[PDB]
Amino acid sequence: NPYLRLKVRRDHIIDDALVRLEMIAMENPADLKKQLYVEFEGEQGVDEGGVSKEFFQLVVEEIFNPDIGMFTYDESTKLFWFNPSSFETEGQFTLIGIVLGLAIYNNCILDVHFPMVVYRKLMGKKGTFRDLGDSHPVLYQSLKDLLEYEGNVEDDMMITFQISQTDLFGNPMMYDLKENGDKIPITNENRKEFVNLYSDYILNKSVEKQFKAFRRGFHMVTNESPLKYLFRPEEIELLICGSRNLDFQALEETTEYDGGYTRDSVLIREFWEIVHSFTDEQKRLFLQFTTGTDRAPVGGLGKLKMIIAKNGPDTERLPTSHTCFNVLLLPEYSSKEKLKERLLKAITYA
Amino acid sequence: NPYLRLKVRRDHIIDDALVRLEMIAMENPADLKKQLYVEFEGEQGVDEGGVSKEFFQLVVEEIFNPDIGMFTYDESTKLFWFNPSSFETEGQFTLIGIVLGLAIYNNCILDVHFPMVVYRKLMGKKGTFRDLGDSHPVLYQSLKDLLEYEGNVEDDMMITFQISQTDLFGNPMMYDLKENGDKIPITNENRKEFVNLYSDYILNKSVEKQFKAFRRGFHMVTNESPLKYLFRPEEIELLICGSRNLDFQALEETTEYDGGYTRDSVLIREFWEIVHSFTDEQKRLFLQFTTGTDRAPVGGLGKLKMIIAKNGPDTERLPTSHTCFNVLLLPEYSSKEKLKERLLKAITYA
Amino acid sequence: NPYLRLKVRRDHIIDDALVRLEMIAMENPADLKKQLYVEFEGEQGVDEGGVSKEFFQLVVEEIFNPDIGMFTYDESTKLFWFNPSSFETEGQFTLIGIVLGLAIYNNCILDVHFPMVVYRKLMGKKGTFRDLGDSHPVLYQSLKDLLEYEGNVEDDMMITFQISQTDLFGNPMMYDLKENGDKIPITNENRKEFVNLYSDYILNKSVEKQFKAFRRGFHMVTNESPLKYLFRPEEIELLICGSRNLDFQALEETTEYDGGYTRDSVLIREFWEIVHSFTDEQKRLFLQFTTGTDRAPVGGLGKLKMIIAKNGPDTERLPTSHTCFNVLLLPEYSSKEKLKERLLKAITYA
Repeated sequence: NPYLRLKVRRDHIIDDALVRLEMIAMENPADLKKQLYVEFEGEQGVDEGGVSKEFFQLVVEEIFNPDIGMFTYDESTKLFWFNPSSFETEGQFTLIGIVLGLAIYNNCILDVHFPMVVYRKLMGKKGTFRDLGDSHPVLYQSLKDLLEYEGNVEDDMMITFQISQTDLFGNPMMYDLKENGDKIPITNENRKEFVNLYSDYILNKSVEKQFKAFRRGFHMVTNESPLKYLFRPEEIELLICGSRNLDFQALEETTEYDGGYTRDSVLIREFWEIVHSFTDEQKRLFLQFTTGTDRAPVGGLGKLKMIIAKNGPDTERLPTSHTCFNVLLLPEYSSKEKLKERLLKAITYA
Repeated sequence: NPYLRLKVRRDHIIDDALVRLEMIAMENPADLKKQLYVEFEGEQGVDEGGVSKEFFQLVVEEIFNPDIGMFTYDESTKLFWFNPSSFETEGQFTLIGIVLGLAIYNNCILDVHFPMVVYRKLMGKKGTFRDLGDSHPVLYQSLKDLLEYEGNVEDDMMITFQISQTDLFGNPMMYDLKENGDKIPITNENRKEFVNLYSDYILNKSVEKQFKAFRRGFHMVTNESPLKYLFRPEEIELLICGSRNLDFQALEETTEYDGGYTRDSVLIREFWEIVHSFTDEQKRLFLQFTTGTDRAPVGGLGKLKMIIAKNGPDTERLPTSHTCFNVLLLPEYSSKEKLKERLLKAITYA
Repeated sequence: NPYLRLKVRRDHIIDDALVRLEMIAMENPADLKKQLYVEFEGEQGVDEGGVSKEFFQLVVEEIFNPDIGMFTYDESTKLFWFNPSSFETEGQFTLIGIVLGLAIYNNCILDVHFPMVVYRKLMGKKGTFRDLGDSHPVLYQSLKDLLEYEGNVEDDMMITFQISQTDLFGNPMMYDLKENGDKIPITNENRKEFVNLYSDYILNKSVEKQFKAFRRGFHMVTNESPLKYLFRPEEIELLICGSRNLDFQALEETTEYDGGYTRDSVLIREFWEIVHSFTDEQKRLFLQFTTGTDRAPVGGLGKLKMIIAKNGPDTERLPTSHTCFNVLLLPEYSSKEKLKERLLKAITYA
């Protein structure tokens, strides 16, 4: 009944994960929406959610890593987008999809960055011209200009229903967006149609396969859930990435201590005095630093169950952390001022 | 055919749009589920939501203008209720119905102010006594007083089940809440029945016509994904009016500049410093001055994609704005102190 | 019949509510799906939500009172758990179950503190080992330590599938987690099963009867309407217990007065200057003093519609309040220093 249970070995997380999830989904599709328990082969210690969280961080890291070539980063927008060229990776997309779902069912928030269109497509919708704004700003401006051109296309701008599709070392791939997209020039009359097709390409046709497998994954989990009724894509984004809540009161509550600290410690009582006087940008930095993100789960920061463990006597070492357990490793410094200097330099340098 | 597309001309908005949306119902009524694209006739410009937003603003403005007689404004609650008298308007209601629908699939929040009962009736519920508290303060007090009277009603009040519905000229038309209200005095025992019948008429019967229309319209652009998963009337009010989130950081992000401003600029930085140090009260006056409201869209303020453009050298002119584009025309003043002075006076003067 | 309507006399709330609800349940049970209208006998006075609120406070208070012995309190977590030995109380559990349900539709929050496991069980999900962590902190640690032990369970912890269950005055109750738990020693191979079964019994089998009644009561008010499909139980908790918003601006708007105090009054304006400064730790206390909790309903503090009534001329008493209506009886002090000094002592003394 309850209990999902995934046993995967680091080194093969993705393969192992996938394989198990495909069987479970085959046996009881519902088991995919239950309380997740991850276990790394050969490593003991009950998963209180921290393991499952590391499981998520790890999968997310491999997938968006350029190495595997599944997504492309936009230095500009700071968002990934499927790489149309990803080949023989149906399984990984199926997995990153499953994981996004599992992440929604366990109050776990991933640090993923897709353009609104990825969620919009996950809502069964087609990417359109307006959607081009976030995914491909550059391209969108051109189509915008072309659209808003006052002169006479054709004789001015000589373009057809053919478009380029390069690969790493150039080599465009003159794709026809329409039957004979060679001799059908773009006119102040085609442009409208040209743009909507150029847009349907890029956002949809261009990336099916990769995206088809991606949704299949998200759907093995989100099938039959309040997701079918969500309105805007931001709602799915909130479910996956978290809100921008900022309690800290509540975060202070539910904050446990290990290594001999306890709620009453000059170092702890000082920590909070400091943290609360923090500016929000600083509070969000601390969060990134101690957790995988700067956002909050469903219920707020208090649901993060942070742990401030001692990490040596006074020193100069910067406080470190384990973002999968939300554990702040804090060396018991001699002064509030030192704690403050050392904490700020630690989270701003991250 | 991406987009819904509404080609309408100012100086004939409500009609035209009603005529298109209607016809869009006479054919593949699916389109209503798509992404709205408004186009004012004559005017050339790609709708990136700014034209659409204006469509909404202008519409909402007329529909609630006393002139068109569809709604009445409660000077005190600053809310609007349906007008039992507006007949021959059973299409203009079906219109805001659509507009409210559309506004939910667009993260464009409206400037609609309905007493909770409207949303309650939309979720499919009957209006009751308690609802009068906001929709009819004064009426509610009278009925609350009737029920709470400690003396002997009948031996103290000359009222029966025949209540009046009065003109705009002082002419009353008797209306019987029950079989033969003329006789049949209200007693300490009927008063409840009386209050319940007087409330049912006024919140349900008296405006069945205009509401049903409003319901249909809302129903035309959202069907199937009802307010299922929305348990409180308040949840629907947010979808249409935004939350009271006030992120600002994030609003600072996503903010673009124009006319030579850029993220770096003494003025632009003095602005943020100022805006950030703004009391929440002020912060709300500014969203209202720059956007059509003090509320926030799904996803926080950052989704406003606000724009701040330079508007000539240090003047005395107070800044200005095009709410439908979230653009803040800011004169390149000669000082951070002058910016704050002119800005505040401008946001408080609107 | 607009409302549910529970006419009950104090001194007999649990009993009267139960009888009336048992009648409403028999006759058109529909009433169970209408907004609650409470009437304390012999106390004429429209229930504007105030009465309902008091009714909840009294019911929750009585039901979670150590006297009736239905729930047990954990002083570490400050949470309540079902008492497995709460024998002839099947009707009370239903009542408190019916309350939580109404809470879901009332923008009035119940200050009920349950381990997240309760709300998962309400969604028809069985509790799990991880779930204990909150309901049974110490038992959990044991089982965890049991599972993490690197030694040799048997010749180290000598234990079996027979656990010990006590009653008010010691005297365990050797419950067999398995067939003849007597002679099946827990080993490094059993413990997983031992721990599952132990976690199962406790959260599920152990409270079966009492929780079944509880769930039923909840179910009576929340039929079909998903709540069963929500992604996270915390979503059910929020609806019932409120979030942690702290608008105050907004709480200042919507705030009404009585007994002379008009929106404008040096004493009134002096009030907002004090509160608006304050610390959001004091602001949490103040909120706890005037209303039940420091949490806000759907929408924010503004929804609380707090009332500031003048409680006689300048005295030396501490301002007082009726939490059921979020009413702060404020004596018209001789300055804000009095005001500010009196209030601060009140909220930190009540």
